[PDB]
Parts: sequence; C-alpha cells; structure tokens
Amino acid sequence: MRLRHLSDPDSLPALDKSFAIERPALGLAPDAPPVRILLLYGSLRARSFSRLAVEEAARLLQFFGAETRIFDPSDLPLPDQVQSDDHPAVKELRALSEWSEGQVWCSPERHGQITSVMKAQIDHLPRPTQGRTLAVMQVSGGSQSFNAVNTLRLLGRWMRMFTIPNQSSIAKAFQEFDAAGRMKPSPYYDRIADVMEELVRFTALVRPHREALTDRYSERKAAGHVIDEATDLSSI
Amino acid sequence: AMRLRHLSDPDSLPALDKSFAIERPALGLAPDAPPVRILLLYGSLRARSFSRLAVEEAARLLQFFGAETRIFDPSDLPLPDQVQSDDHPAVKELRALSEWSEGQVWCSPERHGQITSVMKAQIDHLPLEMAGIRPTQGRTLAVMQVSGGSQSFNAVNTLRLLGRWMRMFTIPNQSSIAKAFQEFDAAGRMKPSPYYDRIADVMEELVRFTALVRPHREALTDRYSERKAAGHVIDEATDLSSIAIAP
Amino acid sequence: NAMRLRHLSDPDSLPALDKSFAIERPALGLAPDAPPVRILLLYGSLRARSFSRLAVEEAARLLQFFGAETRIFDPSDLPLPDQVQSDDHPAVKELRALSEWSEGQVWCSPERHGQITSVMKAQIDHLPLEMAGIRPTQGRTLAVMQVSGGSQSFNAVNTLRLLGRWMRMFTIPNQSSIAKAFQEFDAAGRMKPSPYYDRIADVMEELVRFTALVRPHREALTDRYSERKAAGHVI
Amino acid sequence: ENLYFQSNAMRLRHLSDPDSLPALDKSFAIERPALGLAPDAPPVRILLLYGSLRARSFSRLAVEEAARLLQFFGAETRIFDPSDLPLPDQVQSDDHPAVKELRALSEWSEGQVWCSPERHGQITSVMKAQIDHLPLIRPTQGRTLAVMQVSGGSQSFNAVNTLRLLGRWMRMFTIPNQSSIAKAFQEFDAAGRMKPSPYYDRIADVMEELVRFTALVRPHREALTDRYSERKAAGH
Ligand SMILES: [Ca+2]
Ligand SMILES: [Cl-]
Ligand SMILES: [Cl-]
Repeated sequence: MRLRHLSDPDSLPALDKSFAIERPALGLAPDAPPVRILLLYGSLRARSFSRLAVEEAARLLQFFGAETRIFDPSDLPLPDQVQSDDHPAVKELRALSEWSEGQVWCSPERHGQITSVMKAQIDHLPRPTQGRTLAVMQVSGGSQSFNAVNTLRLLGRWMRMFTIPNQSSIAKAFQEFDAAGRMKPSPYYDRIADVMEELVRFTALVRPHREALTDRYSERKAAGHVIDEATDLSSI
Repeated sequence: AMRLRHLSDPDSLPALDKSFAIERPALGLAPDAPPVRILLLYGSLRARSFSRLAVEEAARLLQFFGAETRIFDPSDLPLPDQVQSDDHPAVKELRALSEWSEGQVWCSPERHGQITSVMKAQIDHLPLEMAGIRPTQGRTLAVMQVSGGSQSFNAVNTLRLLGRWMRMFTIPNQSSIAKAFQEFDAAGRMKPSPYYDRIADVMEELVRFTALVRPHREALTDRYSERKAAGHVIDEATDLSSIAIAP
Repeated sequence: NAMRLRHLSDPDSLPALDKSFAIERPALGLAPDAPPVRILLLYGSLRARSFSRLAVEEAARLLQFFGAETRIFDPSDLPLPDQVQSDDHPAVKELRALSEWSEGQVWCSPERHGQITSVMKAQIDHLPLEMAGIRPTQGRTLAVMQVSGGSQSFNAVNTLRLLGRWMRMFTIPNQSSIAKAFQEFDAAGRMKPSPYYDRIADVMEELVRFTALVRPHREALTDRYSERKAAGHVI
Repeated sequence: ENLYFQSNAMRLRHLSDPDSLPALDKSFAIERPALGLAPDAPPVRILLLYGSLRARSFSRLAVEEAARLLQFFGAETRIFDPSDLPLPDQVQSDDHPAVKELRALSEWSEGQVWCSPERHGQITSVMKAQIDHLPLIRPTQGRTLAVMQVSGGSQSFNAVNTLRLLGRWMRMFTIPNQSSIAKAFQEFDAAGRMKPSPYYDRIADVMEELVRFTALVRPHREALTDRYSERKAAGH
C-alpha cells in the first residue's frame, strides 16, 4: 500500500516535553476517536526535506493524540502523464482524503512554485473536500520565502478547506536535517510543533460540525428546501 | 465609540429569501448567546462607496443571523506614523473595537487593481501584541471585495494573507462583487442576485465559525513555542484538573 | 510646500561609488541628456529612521551624479484618498504636479506584513491614470526598490512593479532589494559599500538611460489604436 | 517498404490568412507605428510562444491574431510549435532538437510574446517548458516582451503576472500593456478567428506598443547592458 512508514514515531528529541501539552484539544472538543490527518509531501527525491518535514509533523501529531497517514505519491501519475482516475494510486489518494478530517501539505519551493508531484496530488483530491482542515508547509534550499505556502493556501481555499493561520517555512532545509533524516532542534521545529498543535485543536473543534457548516443558504434556495416552520403556514 | 457607521434600515433585507434563511445558524453548533461580536471594516471613504454599502448589507445579514455588529468609520484615521507614535483617538478606537470583536469582516475595493490604502491603513494599525493584548489573534475573519469590472480576486487574496499574518481564522467562503455599480440602487441597497446570496452564505458561515471558535480563543492561542520562550512549564499533575470537560 | 520635498544632504558625497568605473553621462550616445532627466522618488515610511527613505536618498545622489534633476516627495501630511472631499488637499496637488513634472520615477517601499505599506500605497493611489486630459504617469519610466529587516525577498518590488504596470509606466528590469537593511546603513544614514549599493548604482544607471531614451516619445508611445478608434472620425 | 526517412523539420506554426484582419479598423491603425519614433528597418523580429497543444487552443489562436497584427505593423514573426518539446517532468537534454530550435529562435528575436492559459492561478507546463529553455548573466537580456493570457472564466491576471516576473528574472523588458481574454471560448468563431471586441482592440494596442518599444530599444542593447557593477568586477 502507498503509505510511508514512520520510523521511531515516539522519538521526539527536538521537542521540550516540559512545555508541550500532550492533549491540546482537551477542553475544546472531544478527542475520541482520535483526530484523523492525511499528510502529503511534494518531492520524489530519495532525500526529500519535504517528506522528512512531513514525518516530523506526523510524529508531533501522533504525540498530540492524532491518527496519521502519510501518502506515498511514488507512482501517482504526474500532471502531463496519461491521466485516468481509475488508476490505483489516484483511487487510494481519494480514499485517504475521504478518511482524513484534516490535512497537511508540504511542498518545496522551486522558483516561486510548488512541485509537479504536489500539484498532481492536489489535482486528484475528490466539492467533497468541504469542511476538512488544512495546514500548509514549505521547504527551500535558499532564503525563507512564502510563495509555495501561499499557493497551497489558495488551492486549499478553492477546495473549500479551512486552512489554519499557522504555517511552516523552512529556509536552507539542508542545514536543518541530520544524516538520519531527523530534524535538528531549532525555531523551525518549534514552529512545526505549533502548527500541529493548532491543527489538532482546530480539527477537533470543527470536525463534529461538518454537515451544519456546509448547510448553506444558497444551496437550500436552489434545492427549494424551505426551512422548518419559517413561515406562518402549517408545514408542509 | 465615536467612529461607528450608522446602519440604516437594519431589519429590511428585501434581497434575502426568508423561506431558506436560517435565523440562528450557530444553533445546535455552539452557544449563540450572547450575540457573536463582529467588527466590519471597509476600504473606501467615498460617499457612494460600494465596499461600504456591501459591508452594510453584510451587517444587516449578520444582525438577521443574530450577531451584534460594529462598522468602523476610518474618516479621520491617520496613516501609520503620520501622527507621533500613532497616539490618535481613531487608532485607539479601532484597536478597542478589534479587541471587542470575536470575528471580523474586511471588505476592500481595488485602486489600480490592488487593495486600497484606506483598507491597508486600518489593518496596519492593528498590532499582533500591545501591553499584553493580542487584539486580532484567535478571531475569525471573512474577506470580501468589490470592483468596477469583471470579477476579481486580487483584493480578497491580499486580505486573506493579511488575516493570516494577523493570526486570524479566515473562513473559506468569500465575496467578490463584479461591476458593483450595477448591483446597488440610488438608496445604496443591493438588488437580488447571486452576489447578494453569496454574501448571505459568507455571513452565515462567519456566524457559525465565530460561535464555534470564540469560547476557545485563549486555548487556540496558547502556543508551545511561546510557553517555551516565557518558561511556562506545563504541570499536568496539578493544573490539568482546572480544565473543564468539553460538552 | 510644508516642506513636501526632502532635502538631500551631502548630495555630492558618494564614497561607496568607485568613480573610475562610473559613466557620469550614462545616456550619452543613446539619447539627449540635456535638459536633465527629471526623476520623482517616493518612499514608503514616515518612521523616524526610515531605511526606505535612506535608500531613496542614496538613489537620488546617484541620479544627480548621473545628470538627473530629482524631487523626493515627503508624504508626512498626505491624507488618505477621499479623506478630504475630492482630494482637494495641497499634499495631493503637489504630489500630482511632481508626477506630471517627472519623466521617470523611483518607488521604494519597506516589505511589511509581507506587503507594501499603506504610506506607499496612499501615494500611488493618489496618482490618477488620467485627470482633466492629463496623464501624469503614462509613458514614464519606473525603477522599483525595497528594504527588509530579514533575508532578501521580492514581494514589495513585485507589488510596486504591478502597480507601475497599471499606471502604464515602463518599469525597468533591474531592481533593488536590500536585506537586513539595518546592517547596511551607518548612524548618519549612509549606505556602506556593498553589492546592495552597487546594485542601486546599476539600477539608477539603467533608469537614466531608459528615461532619456523614452522621454522624447512619451506622446507616440501613449497614442493607442483603441483610443483613436474610440475618439472616432474627427471632426 | 520504408525507403525514405525524415528529420529535417522546422518547429514553426503556419499562419493562415495572414493579411486578413476583419476585426481591425484600418482607418485607425497606423501601419508603421515606429515610423518617426525609431528605425523600423530591418523589420523588428518577434518570437511568439503559446501555452496549449490542444486542437482549438485559444492561447494559440490569440497568438495567431497577435502575429497577424505584428505583420501588419511591419514586424517579422515566428510562432514556435512546442509539440515535441519535452515537458518539465520528462527527461531533459540541451541536445534535444526542440530545445536547440527554440533557443535559435530566441536568439533571432528582438522581442517576444508569451501567451498562456491560466489554469487555476498558474501558467501551463508547456508554457513553463518553453520559458525554462530560453536562458542558460542572461543571454535573453535586452529583448522586449509582451505578455498575454486566456481563461475560461472571468478576466484575471495571475498568468500574465507570472510571465512578467519570469521575463523580469531573465532581464527582458516587459511592456506595460497586456492582453487577458475572459471566457476565451466565447471570443473566437468556428474558424478560430477572433470576433471584434475590446479584447481584439487590446491585442492591437499591445502589438502596436511592442513594435514601437522594440524598435526604440533594439539599437541600444549593448549600451543598455553595459553596467557599472560589471565594469567594476572586470577591474581596472
Ligand atoms: Ca551636486
Ligand atoms: Cl539588491
Ligand atoms: Cl514590468
């Protein structure tokens, strides 16, 4: 199956547990069953800082009591390749999307743009995406910029997902990951912690109200769904 | 508060089809009492401002949906640093209104195809922190724009980025009125249209998300990196019992 | 005035410039450089120590050395659009007159909140495409600049470029983006020798050349097929 | 059976009915827009690039109308056919016949026109592939550029804005006027000719401005690119 294996999932050496709240959603909304998050990365390279960033994000999410799933786009058809939504990878990507209650997208910024593999993934998400939350992240080999995360945010908005305000943008990514692929203790890691903390809190909050949040006035008008006793006549 | 726009004919919504309007959108979702508090900002000082008039329609809708509204009047708002330290009654009022709000609506027209200076000036005067206060953080935001031509998203997109910078939960739905001048009558009211229905959807969504987010503003803004920096060590062995069980 | 023009201190002091490689008349051989190319410079902050203003002042010294006449607008009393009925305020009138006077412009804004400031935008907003048969921006050249407290970015210059485009200005390709700008200026407000300074020299050199090249053809370049068609068969 | 083999092909689009401009009002068009402005002999050389390989590509069709207008204004034009140019996710090679030809065309050009559909907020992969293969200091510097876009929905400027900044990165001089066709499918007749509209009039303005500005700057490419910092770096 096209899922990435999270090695040492409980090993969080860059996290200061004296400050990390184990259960961020406690008091906001029920945490059972665990909040479901699908994580997507935008690099095919063996040593992808996008994936490794996504993996650190996953470890943090699991620590916060969330259930995670990291999609492996290795064989997902790329944008210019033979498209067919009957493709096994496309089908599994859709399945994971319907599964998730919230999502994390992480893309490298290649010259002010997100990557083909990131686009391909987004293009193959089911407006079935309505009401799911989203956290955006980017990595770059150069100076910190926000073009990729801003692009991701607007794509998420177009799909009617709720993109949280906090986001991650790692500058000179190569300097932040050791040989083992783990992330070094830094403000950047602290930021991913914050983003995942916020995403758990917000997802737990919005997840039980998906129906109601997507029950729109214009949709009721178009369908002729006259509100339960909104008139002075006996319904219906 | 001196700098508030008077909302005329507040309860008359002729463009809204009330057989489909839910009067209390947050009911069953989250407590809607007291009324959710919404601050609305517009981006032109022109007498016949379509951004102001769209904001006024938004306000009527919010009130219909049971919100309490305030529309800031930026007519004497100085440019940042125009008046020393920005110590100006208009800045103090806008800042106080932001703190009061639980959610906000920002509506800008385009000048030279971009967000107006009037709109920017107001947002610029909202700080992330000031004397232990964070007047925008953990509040919801709905973005809207108007234009004289074909439907545009330049302004709403910029507004969305600003709201993110201000750490606001910006709702996905938004409004962009194309050829705005065709949509408003001599009395400044919007005629029935998909644009109007869109604004209704946007305010309905804002009310729902605001009611949901407001009881947890402090929690959503209680950040790991901030606790670490301040040195606020988390003791679950003593201070966990203080947090009540979620409904 | 109030005054609404900034005085340029030590205008002939260019220690960060190596005159042995500078061409004092960059337009010589391209287009007439007399009378002086007229450049209006605008900055994006009213803060006491404004790096956007300081960078613009370095730009102005360079321009004058390259044979330009310059005006640096001070927007300290500029009202927001429509804050004064019909924008009938001396600051607006002066800014518009300065734009009309110009043959090219320099806009320099700090990048804040990932955008250009409201002070920068207020000045641009007050520039009309056309007012009473006058087009005070169209066909003029533009150079864009930005300053930042952090690493080098281009959001402000990109926004400025797109505004210049709307104003139908010929925006030169070279541009300036000073990163960690606090490190680049001394206590007296002068820019330290660096690649950032050399860039400004290049940008002003390019601006003088294009301004001299474009200026004799402003009318022709702004005489458009669609507008002729709109005006119909005169008379 | 096979006795003959072919490889001697040119990647240029044929312009049908080049002198047929029914949407243009000739009483208001200036046939030599640079006359009296800058020398218009030899003809200004314009390379045009479009952003879709689809049969009824409105991007290509808008570019064809632009080419006709340019030829009317006395320019020589070349429209590159990117049908066999490898796309960004495919194997890349500088020795590829399509790359060499595109680069030859870029060198020949004094100005360029780039027209792309805007898909969701971005330019196309075929447009990208072409721009990627122009550059290799910038050899493209000093050439002028006019940007155009087409969209299936309301008029937007995301594609032209992207093209403009790509042009700027390559130190081309992008003219201020530009074309953005809204609901492009509505603006072309069955034969692929553009209907008279303010959109067609705009393309006329753009090509008029491009001919004028290109004639103006082309004799001075050397001096315009003789830079203080480069002279300093050279030494002496
Ligand atoms: Ca002097
Ligand atoms: Cl620079
Ligand atoms: Cl440009």
